[PDB]
Amino acid sequence: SAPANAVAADDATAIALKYNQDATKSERVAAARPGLPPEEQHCANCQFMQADAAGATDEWKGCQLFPGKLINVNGWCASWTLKAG
Ligand code: SF4
Repeated sequence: SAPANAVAADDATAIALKYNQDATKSERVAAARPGLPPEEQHCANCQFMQADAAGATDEWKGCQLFPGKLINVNGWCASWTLKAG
């Protein structure tokens, strides 16, 4: 269920991050960051992605240093880094 403080695909911060809510429609494949292959890359397994951030819902969690807002686990951004990679 979408929080009010959802990071929208079209968020200004999202744009800066080249975030997508749905990683299967991210440029992640083009970016092909190291860690794991692009299709496995999403906020779900992003290095400093936090469940602990409060406000976090069903699909929605705290990204790294994305204050106030919550990203969708299924999403991705240019900063994506594996949990220990
Ligand atoms: S840094 Fe990670 S958790 Fe945050 S938006 Fe990017 S991929 Fe998602």
